[PDB]
Order: sequence, then structure tokens, then C-alpha cells
Amino acid sequence: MKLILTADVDHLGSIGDTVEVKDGYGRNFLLPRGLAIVASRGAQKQA
Amino acid sequence: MAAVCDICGKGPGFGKSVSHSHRRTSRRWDPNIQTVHAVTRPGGNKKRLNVCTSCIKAGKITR
RNA sequence: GGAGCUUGACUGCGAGACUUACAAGUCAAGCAGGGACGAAAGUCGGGAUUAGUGAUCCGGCACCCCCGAGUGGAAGGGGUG
RNA sequence: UCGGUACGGUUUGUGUAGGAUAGGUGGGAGACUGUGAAACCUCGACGCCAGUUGGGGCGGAGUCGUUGUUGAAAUACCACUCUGAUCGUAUUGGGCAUCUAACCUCGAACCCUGAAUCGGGUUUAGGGACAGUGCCUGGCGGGUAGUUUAACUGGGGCGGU
RNA sequence: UACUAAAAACACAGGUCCGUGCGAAGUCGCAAGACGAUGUAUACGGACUGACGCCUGCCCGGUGCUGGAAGGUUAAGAGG
RNA sequence: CCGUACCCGUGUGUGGGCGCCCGUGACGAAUCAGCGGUACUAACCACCCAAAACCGGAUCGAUCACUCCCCUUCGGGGGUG
RNA sequence: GCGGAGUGAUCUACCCAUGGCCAGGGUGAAGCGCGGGUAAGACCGCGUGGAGGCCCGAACCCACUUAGGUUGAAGACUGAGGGGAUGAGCUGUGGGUAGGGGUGAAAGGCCAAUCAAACUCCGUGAUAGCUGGUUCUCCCCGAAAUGCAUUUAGGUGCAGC
RNA sequence: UAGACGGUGAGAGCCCGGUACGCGAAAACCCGGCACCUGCCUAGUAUCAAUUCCCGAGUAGCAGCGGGCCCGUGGAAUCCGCUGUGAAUCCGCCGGGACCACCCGGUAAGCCUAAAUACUCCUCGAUGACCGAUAGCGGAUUAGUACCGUGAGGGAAUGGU
RNA sequence: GGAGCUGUCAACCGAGCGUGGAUCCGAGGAUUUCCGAAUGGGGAAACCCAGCACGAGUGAUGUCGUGCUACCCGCAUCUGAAUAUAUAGGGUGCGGGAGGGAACGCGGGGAAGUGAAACAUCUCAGUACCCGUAGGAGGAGAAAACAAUUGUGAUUCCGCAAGUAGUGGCGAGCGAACGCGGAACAGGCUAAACCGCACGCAUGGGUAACCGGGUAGGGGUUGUGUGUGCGGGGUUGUGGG
Repeated sequence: MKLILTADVDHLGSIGDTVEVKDGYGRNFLLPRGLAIVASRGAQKQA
Repeated sequence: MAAVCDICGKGPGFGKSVSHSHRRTSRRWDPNIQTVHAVTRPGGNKKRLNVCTSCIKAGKITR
């Protein structure tokens, strides 16, 4: 899963660098807490 | 838990059971419908929803 | 009973008969190829005869271009053993 | 932590030729001046006071291929040596230990319920990524369902065929 | 045992064992949810015997159960 | 139905009696300053049962590495240490 | 007889809440008090009092033997005799459990006169190698009950007539 | 343009109700026509270079378990459903009976679509080598009635002056 | 339409209407106790009992009459607790639905008896039967279909194809398709790329480099990107936008 990471997380790394979410960690830890969003069309906004 | 996915219609499939001796009988395939807490906004009521894993993959994903 | 050499304990056929409800079983001279024994004539399609066996379907090995779900191949199927 | 995939790296058994003991062979029968400097001192997996490889320091302009008494011994260039063992860069299975974040709790308080001991929501507290559940699969299983269990049978049965 | 059979059959008390640590075990229901129980090991469900008295012998081999992990065998999945 | 009782309810009536409203009586706030109590209680403290690591003694075994003598069919144990 | 869908706990079996009934006698526990007994206890004998899955015995519920009845007065009775009858009782009202299930102080009996799985409807014109039936006449001709094989010998196919 | 049927005291073209045939709708309804009202368009058609995007997504396809299509998992395609994993947008993807290269065909996972076809509670008009009261629907007559059954349900007879 | 009526069952009276058009036929309308989806609450159906509002009536409580008052879904809208945002809920209002129907259709569930000389696979059968669910017919449908080198050009239905190729404890039995000939023959709208806007999330909170393109200038301001939504455009396979 490719989420736009908006917070410094040890699991994934620096904000906006890359992402390798294991299809659920982000679902119940990043998306409800406001730490990352779904990379639907925000890849253009990030770069 | 097998009740029809509230937001898709993924009901149970019905069919037979091919035994080794072919004496078929009735069985059904229930979808993997799990009970999850569902919201409509950041920090909602978290009501309840028995929903299929395919919707956990796309659609009403909160938690 | 005994001795020498051999592998017909073969191939593709076999008119005509017996027998028999049917299936099934049984014998067959003689012919083509090729071979054994025989100097030859001739005998040999297992055991002196009758008992030693088991229909169909399905599946397996080898072989034969027989087909090959548009074509060329293959899977699979088919034929002989 | 154990065991793995890919890969950058000092790199590996006194079994036989012996300054030369890496299954083996090699853009080079040297990687130039462009390598961890045969000095004592002392010791790391092998440890055989023996070495391709060494193990830490250095009399800071040469070990030497081209000085083979051997498989042509000069590979800390190559096959990056089968590169174990290992120093680790990604990846990854199981188990091990913990957490909270899914999830679970006829565990407590509170809310249209002042109409309720059910429900539903919140907060709190505690289990906890287990369990339950779905798919697939193995086992068990006369508790359940459907059938079979031959014949002349000197009446039938036992017997025997 | 109405509608041939009332007993020497059944049954409780008593005496054992097994199981159950709590929305317990067991049953009803597919599940929810109930019963058990507004009870919780001196309680509850289940099996044999059937007051009291004396007693309840030998046997773990087969088949059951309860524990055990070396090995063997050992599906799916993984890998191939 | 004659006679005599009881219960619920409405409206009419008398006068009484109380209160509205005024008046009267009894309790009785409201802020500020001080001061308390700890009441909650950050911290911290007394007790307080538990205690992450590290060290240790024993525990058996159908676990395993080593060893004694005893056996063999060669696969395997004993009291042990 | 099998399957589906429905119907009945108004009789009966069990249970649940709620009211009632059980004449009149007999026996006379524990407890209490007195006296004896012992320092008390143990124990004995009295009075009140009155309990018992207590006794004999009515209503009442049952149905043990015999006789009667048995196209009965009655689709389960009567008469004369018996058992229980303050209790695990009886009985009415009210309600529920409903068919491969219920219930059952357990007989494989009760579930609307039928229970080794009720009834009705539908599947259904169920099926049977089995039994019974198969309707007017005339004319010609005229068998077998033998053999083979059969989850077959009481049937059927082929052969023979 | 009336000889269809029936009735009338017996077998009726000319006796009668009718038939043939022609008339016939204020009002309502249906159909159709006319006008109003409603509603769509200031074009992308054509020639071209092909730098870039797009043509239905947790879908397709794959694997496993099942269904069903003549097709009984079998060598088992197409189609549908469940469960995990999980792609691409024209040099694409799927199918053409395991499967693969080539070739033809059509571009899925979005919607709607009258006629042809089936059926008759009910209402018209007609027919009949259909019945004539034990037949025809069970019901010609107080018929799903009387009656039976706890009930679901079962379910008669009676025509003629 | 017209001179006789007051229905028949069962047929004897009584008293009346009518040529000024009765009886009778047909349509429309009004009324329409009570139960039943029954629905103001409740219920042994055809019984009882309430509330709101208006009005009649008694000297006043009682009583009567006419209207309203169930649930769920969806639409608009106020408030929107525990808990702050905020939602679920609650409140008010206007429509629709709720149950029947003789058969017929679709989707989905899903048997046994019988046959197989027993019988399990299997068949009888996806029938009977229950639910859902419509309609006057429905379903299916506009090729990711067939063919296999001639090509056809949406579907459905009757009849051939055929009781075939084939499938089956290869047993009982089951059972197509292509193609041909007929009936009726219609194919059309949406999503997406893009564009102009509203809502929404960030950035620039300024140098945005936009404001119909461009020219000469100006203001330099809402530029850019992105989610949702409205309206244009586009809707096709010899590929097309």
C-alpha cells in the first residue's frame, strides 16, 4: 500500500520519502490517526 | 457470522459437497464478513458494521 | 525309456463341420512369408487327450501419421500387441 | 534468537608434489611508482612452533611475476575461488518476549431511556493481534440420515456346497 | 404398561466415580439468546448400585478414557 | 316495587373557616478581608505486597553431550559422577 | 410405508403461577416443665403440647382379585369386596413444550378411541417379482409343465412344443 | 342481404321473442387526430503529423472448493457463485473446447428496450359425431350447505304434474 | 326504453304508484354500521375502551355527532445529548409502500417415493412445495456472440437438425450446438480523458504568472494542485475519443 506519509515514522521513514505499508498498518494506525493519506492523486501534490 | 454484507449484497453461496464416494449433500459458502466499527468522519460514533474483506480492501475503510 | 542338433511354446489366414438357447468353447486339411529337424519323403500354429481358468466397462506400457474442435503441433482419443 | 533469498567483503582442515596443502581455475602466466611494509615484541576461526590465507604495531624508495627444487605456486584484479565460517546492505518464514492500534470483554460509571436489569453510544479499566469467525484441509464420530446383509434351502435354522 | 399384565420392574434417600473455575460443564437452537442459576466445588450435570450392619477380593493384557513426544507414519499449504 | 343504608362525581345554596393582595411572623442569604481544614492533591514521603535483570541450591527425565563396569541380537541402559 | 408444508398439550404425560378439598377416631416424637439420676451429662418415669412421605376408616382419585356384561346399559362399565386417603396428594380454572420431535418415578407407553415415530393436505392415479377382477357370439387349427443361465428356484429372457 | 337456434297446446321461413342487415352514445372511459403547453441544437463533418492521456478495478485472470451447461473433475475450455492473492488501457485485454506460436472476429466488468411467445380469476359472441340427474365441476334442488372432525381438513342426497 | 308494477325462493293477502313516463337497463356521483393489511391503544373478528380539535345539546359533570391520531423507508427542515466539534436520536411537514389475486414469469432454496429387477453415484427433478418478486405478459438483448476461409450481423419463440455427434456404476437412462427454413423485425441514452463553475483539502497568505487566446499596457491577485458536484463535449472497433 502506497500512502502519502505526513509524519516522521520509524517504520516507514522520512515524510514523503517512500512507503511500504503492509496493507493494514496504515489502515488502522495512520489513516485514523491523521499520520498519512491515500495516494490516490496526491503524488502530484507531493512531487 | 455470515449475514449479507450490508453495503454490497455478498450473500452466501449454496451448493453441494462432492465426497470421495460422490454422495453429495448440501453446504454453503459463507463470505468472510467481519464485524468492524464504522465511522463517517474523523472521530465519529463508531457504530458497527458486518462487512466483507473486499470492502476492507476498497470502500468503507475506517479501521 | 534313451541320445544328438534345435525353438513352429511363430506371423497374416483357414474353406467346411461338430457342439450349442445365446455368449462361449473345440478341431481343421491346405495356402503365402520365413525358419527348425530331416540325405529325403515328410513332421512342427506347445505338453497322449480331457482340469490348471474369468464376459463387459475403465485404466496402464510399447508400437502404427489413424484423427488432431480455424491452421501447424501437442494434450487426449483411435487401431495392433 | 533460530533458519532462509539476493548481494558487497578479510576469507577457510601436516591426504599426496612442498619458499608454494583455497572442491577448483584464471579480463592477467601481476593487480605498474597504483596493497595490511619476512624485524623483535606476540597468538584470531584452522592451529600442523606450519602455512596461499596470517592476528593487532612498523627499521616509512620493493615481497616479487620476470629466482617453479611441484598441480606452470604469486588470483588482498579475475571464476569477484564451491566462497563455509563470518563483517552486513535489502528481503523473509517460524518460534521466542513485549506493547497498543485493529479486535474482544452479560468487565464498572454516564447519555433520548427521570418509560428498561435488554440493546446502542461514550469514557475508563483489563485481555489482546490470541481467541472466535470465513475458505481449504486431516482426524474423530451408530448421536443423526439412506441402503445392503445370496441361493437348492428334501418346512426353516445350524451344518456343508 | 388409558384399552388383558401393578410386580421380585421403576424411583428417591444413602454410598462411589467422572466432568465443570463461571455468559462454567451438559442440553435446547445454525447463530443470537436462554436453561443450568439470580447457583458457583459441602454447588451443578452425568454413569453404576439402591436404607442400615460387615464388606466391596485377584487382574491394565484387548478395547475405552487421562496423561505423555523419540521415532515412525503423517493431508493441505510452502517450495518446486 | 314498598322501607331503610353505603360509595364515586357535577352544579346549586347558607353561614362558617382559611389564604390570595395587602399586612404580620419565623428562618435566612448574597459579596470582602482573614483564618482554617489536605478536603482533592503535582511532587515527595511512611508503610505496602510484588518485584525487570544478575548470582545460587536442590528437582526429576522417555531430553541430550562425556564417562565407569554389566549385557548383546548391535539397535540399546543401570546406580552413578 | 417415504419426503415437504401445515394442524392439535381442550383427553392423556410433565412442568409453571394461582385458589380450593381432605368428615370423625386412634397412636402421642422432639421441644418445655416437674421428680429421680450426675458436680453436669448420659439415663428413667410423669403432665401440657402435638409432629409423622404414621395406623384403621368416609367423601375424593384410583382399578388388585372374582362374578356379570362382551351385535354389552357402556368403543373399556357395573355390583359385592379391596389399596391410598396431611401428602412424592387430589382436582378445576389459566398457560406452555408438537412429530425422527415433545413427554416419560422408564412401559419402547401417552401425544384427540390408532404410536418401534400422530393427523390432514400435496408429491400421488406412489409402488409391489403378489392376491383378486377383466363384460356378445360363431368358425378352423392346437402346446408345455422339459433343458441352459439367473442376489435365481412362486418370476423373467433365449431354445424346444 | 331474414331457411341460425329457441318458444308458443304436437315437427313453424311466413304466430311470437329474434336472426340477416342497417341504425344507435347525453355522460364516462379507451383509442386515434388537431392546437396549446413541454423539451433538444449557434456543428464538429472531412484531410494530416502521433509528443501526451483515456475507453467502466479490488475488476479480469490465476489457484482451491462447488454449481450447471450432452459434459458424473475427468485431458475439462465457455458461464455463475464463494474464498485468498492480484495486472494492463491499443505493441492492450478476453474468447475461438487442456495448452502454446500464427490468423479471423468482438472490445467486458454500466443502464433501458415494445412486437413475435405463454396464461385465463373474470366479462362478451359462437361452436360441439360433450353429459342428461349413480353422467357432467362435488354442487341443475337452501352446496363447499346439512353433516363428520379439537382442528387443519374431509364432504352427501333430493330434478320432471 | 315503455305500459304496467311492488324481485325470486313458497304463494295467499293487504295497501299503494303510474302515460305528466312507473317497474326495468347502463354509466357517473353521493352515502358506505362493523371486522379484516386494520393501522388511535387493546382484543375471544365482527367487542370493549381512550386522546386532540370543532360543533350540537343539559342548570352543570355524563352522552352523542363529524374530522385527526400506528409502524418502517425515503424527501425537506429545527434542535442535535453522553462530549466540545459532530453524529446517532428526537421534533414538525408532504408523497409512496404495507395486503389480496385463478393461472402464467423471473431469481434463489431444495426432497422422497419410483426406475436403476436390490441399491449408495445417478435418475424420476431443478418438477411438487415455502419465501422474495413483479408484469399485462415477463425474462433475456444490441456481440469481449457464432462460423472456420463463402461469411453472417440484437434477442426471444415454434419446427428441422435428432432422439445423431456425444455424455453415463458406458447400466438404467439422459440429451445439445453450429447451420438452414419461419413469426415479429429498432436500437438508443449514460460513466471516464477534457473544459467552465459551486462545495471541499493543502500550497502561494505573495510575486500567483493567472484574469476568454494573442498584441500594447495595467491591477499585480487568489494563481496552482487536488476531492466531491452541476452543466457542455464525447459513446466506438476497418478501432474510436
